[PDB]
Parts: sequence; structure tokens; C-alpha cells
Amino acid sequence: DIISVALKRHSTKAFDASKKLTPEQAEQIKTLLQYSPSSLNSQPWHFIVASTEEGKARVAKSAAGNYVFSERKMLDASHVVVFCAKTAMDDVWLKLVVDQEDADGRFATPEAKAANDKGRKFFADMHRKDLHDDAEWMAKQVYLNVGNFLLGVAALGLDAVPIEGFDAAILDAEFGLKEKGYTSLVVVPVGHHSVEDFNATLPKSRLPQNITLTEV
Amino acid sequence: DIISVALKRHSTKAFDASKKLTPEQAEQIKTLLQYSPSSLNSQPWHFIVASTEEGKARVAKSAAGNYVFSERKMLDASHVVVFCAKTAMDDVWLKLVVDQEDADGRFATPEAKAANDKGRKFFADMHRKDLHDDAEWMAKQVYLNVGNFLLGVAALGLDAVPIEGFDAAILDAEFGLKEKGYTSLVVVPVGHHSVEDFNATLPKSRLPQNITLTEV
Ligand SMILES: Cc1cc2nc3c(=O)[nH]c(=O)nc-3n(C[C@H](O)[C@H](O)[C@H](O)COP(=O)(O)O)c2cc1C
Ligand SMILES: Cc1cc2nc3c(=O)[nH]c(=O)nc-3n(C[C@H](O)[C@H](O)[C@H](O)COP(=O)(O)O)c2cc1C
Ligand SMILES: O=C(O)c1cccnc1
Ligand SMILES: O=C(O)c1cccnc1
Repeated sequence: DIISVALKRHSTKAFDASKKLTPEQAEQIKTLLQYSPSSLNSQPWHFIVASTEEGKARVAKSAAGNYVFSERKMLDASHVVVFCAKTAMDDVWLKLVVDQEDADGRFATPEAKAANDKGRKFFADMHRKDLHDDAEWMAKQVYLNVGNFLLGVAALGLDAVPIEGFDAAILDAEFGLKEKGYTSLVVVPVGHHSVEDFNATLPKSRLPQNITLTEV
Repeated sequence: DIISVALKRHSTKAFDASKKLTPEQAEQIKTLLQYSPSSLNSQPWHFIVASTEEGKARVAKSAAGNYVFSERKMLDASHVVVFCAKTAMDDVWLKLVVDQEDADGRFATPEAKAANDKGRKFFADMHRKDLHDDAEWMAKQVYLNVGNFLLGVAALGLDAVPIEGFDAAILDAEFGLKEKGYTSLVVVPVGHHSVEDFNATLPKSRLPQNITLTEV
């Protein structure tokens, strides 16, 4: 039951450095990142999946100094995913999405294809020119992906933790993201928790529905 | 299996208005909204769950003008969730979260509780005072919740569609959100697709992982 999963998952505070994902699980986590939905199917994202110790070290540089509790989590875990957002929306990226939709056989005619591209241009241009929010709007889609991912990995029976506690500037420069047109937003170490994870046996806490939720 | 679910879910273009959530399902979707994770467990969110004809109509007012093709989706679905973000953060909201954690028994001492509050203040204050990004940061958490929700509902065997195509100004005023300190971001009709959902029988399209994903 997916509710069981939601009610039992937690942010892992410590991972077992000897516990690695199976080859199949590593396939599955990539599938989840890929198939997240997104406004307009714009998919405005890059993922860095670090599974080597050298790889994870490069990511963990972003936590050295000020985020050092995040460091252990990034280094101990089997796989560390950096979620990145496109910085500006390029008409090349919109073309590449609609051509992918076409290749997959989503459009019955070229009329259908041109109409999809036109719609996508309209909203994308609205974010950039009008609302001046295209970076933010693209970042929101990455956070949607994160939410999808966390539940997904929890349902696979894997431990994870979302981390905003890292230096985006450091991690960007470590992978040359600014120049490729990306920016790191969230790091998600994935694996199996150790006996040092105090949060594994703590009760979940949420505000009551009568505060957060109106039924009409 | 959750990967099956991720691969099979779709954005529903038309719902069957006769097909209601069971009373149990209506409780389950509320559970998912509440138990989404968030940075600092800040839960900077409100939900409107519209299940009456009256209620859905009030939401569908937001799909005036350019957003007309949203309207059907909002009226025909069994349940329609408006995801709202807090507009600025109040110290009252941070208190209410830490008091909730305490009531749920997450802290062994007052030292534990005071240190959690102070940590939450540190990052929260960083967003408002330094980065001037607290609105955006709270909205990002709401989108994480949306991602969690869409997969969750899909795992329950329910259809849904995320909608950014609505008039947030109209929906806010309809529900007096500005005055209560919220703003609508995403509308998610939930129910069962009809045979007129053209998207139910189309292939899923995503960019290939050789574009989106770097393994290190
Ligand atoms: C975007 C995001 C950022 C987070 N950053 C951190 C982090 O830097 N360090 C950490 O220990 N937990 C982090 N968390 C975990 C949260 O504190 C956690 O989701 C929240 O307290 C709810 O608990 P749960 O995830 O165990 O249900 C983050 C959560 C989210 C959603
Ligand atoms: C934030 C968000 C906003 C969306 N808004 C709309 C919308 O207003 N109308 C619509 O029909 N679909 C909307 N979509 C659906 C997307 O087009 C869909 O998620 C994407 O094409 C991928 O297809 P799938 O959800 O079937 O996998 C939205 C998706 C997201 C993530
Ligand atoms: O994905 C869509 O079709 C979409 C996204 C934003 C606004 N209107 C439509
Ligand atoms: O939730 C946390 O633990 C958190 C959030 C932001 C930054 N550092 C920690």
C-alpha cells in the first residue's frame, strides 16, 4: 500500500557505507528521474548520479566546511543524485522535446505536432518575457521530480534524504554546470540506513489537517 | 511495483463524472497531502479539497480566458485539490511546527526542542533576510508535495492531472487566500478517466537519459 510507504518513510540521518544498491535498483532510480511529469513535458532538468567513491567525493565538496553533517550522508550512501534545473529556457530544448514526442508517436498529424510546439512556446515565452519567472518555474518542476523520486525510492524499499544543505555554487563549479546552463538545487543520497540513523525509530510529525486543509 | 506505476500513470485529459472516489480513497489522498516531506518540516502549505459540485465550480472559475480547457477537468473530476503556498513566513508557523514535533514525542529534552527551533530559524531567516527567496523557497516545497501526490494517487489506482493552466488571481480571490496569507500554485483534479481521455492510450514520451543524466 502506498499509504503505508508514505507513513513509514523518513529522512535518513546516517547510511551504511557497505550497503550498495543492486544493479537493478540503480536502473530503477534512473527510470524514476526520467519519467517524472513536468509542466508542458518541458523536462527542464539534468541529473548527476554519483555511484563511485570519487564521484560522491566530488559532490561532497559542496558540503565541506559549512554543511559537514550533509558530507557524511553524501559519502556514506550508495548513490547520490544531484537534481539540476536549466537556467534559461532555449528554443533548442523545446524543439528537442516536441521532436521526442513525435518520435514516440504522440502526434496523429503534422497539424497535431505544430499545435503542440505552438502551445509550448506560448507558455514558455509567458514565463520568460511576461512573468520574468522562467528560472523559478523550471526549478519548481525539478522539485516536483524530487517529490516523485523520494516516494518512488521509498516504495522500492530504499532509504534516502533530500538535502538543500549544500553550497550550490561549489557543486556547480565542481561539475561546470553554470557553463552548460544548469544549477544544482537538491542532493538526494540514496541507500540503506545504519544503526546510527536516530531518525529511523522516531515518530513522524505533521501539522493536523484542520490547520492545513479546507474541504469545499 | 512503483516503477510500473511511474511508467503507466498519465495526465488525464477527461474524467468520468459518474466515477467517485470511495470514502477510503478520499481519506488516503488527504493523508498523502499531509505526510509529504518538506525542508525543515516547514510544511509551508494549505490545501483546498473540492468535492461538491459547488466547490468544484468555485475552483473552475479560475479556468476563465486562456485556461478554458482546464475547466472540464476541474468540474468532471471526483476531487480537485488546490495546492497553496504560504506567501511570507511567520514565526508563529515555525513555533507551531516545533510544538507539533514536541507533542508527537520527537525530542528527548527541552535542549533538543530549543535546538530544533533555533536550527529552523537559522535556515528560514537565511531565505527571507539574505537570499530574499522565501516565497520561492516555500513554493518549491509545495511542488515537491505535488510530485509526491501524483505518484501516490497513481499508486492508489486513481487518475489525476496537474494543472498550471489556471488563473491564480481568480482562484485566490474566490477563496480569500491573499488575506489568509496563501497563494494557489497547482490544481490537481483526481478521479477516473473517461473513454474521451485521448492521453490514456498515447505513448509516454521523455528525453533519453544520455541527454538528461551523467553517471560519475
Ligand atoms: C527540500 C528538502 C530539503 C531538506 N534538507 C535537509 C537537509 O539538508 N538535512 C536533513 O537532515 N534533512 C533535510 N530534509 C529532510 C526534512 O527535514 C524532512 O523531509 C522533514 O523533517 C520531514 O521528515 P521526513 O522526511 O522524515 O518525513 C530536507 C527536506 C526537503 C523536502
Ligand atoms: C506543474 C505541471 C503543470 C501542468 N499543467 C498542465 C495543464 O495545465 N494542463 C494539462 O493538460 N496538463 C498539464 N500538465 C501535464 C503535463 O503536460 C504532463 O505532466 C507531461 O506532458 C508528461 O505527461 P504525463 O503526465 O502523462 O507523463 C502539467 C504538468 C505539470 C508537472
Ligand atoms: O503541460 C501543459 O499542457 C500545460 C502547462 C502549463 C500551462 N498550460 C498547459
Ligand atoms: O531540513 C533540514 O534538515 C535542512 C533544511 C535546509 C538546510 N539544512 C537542513
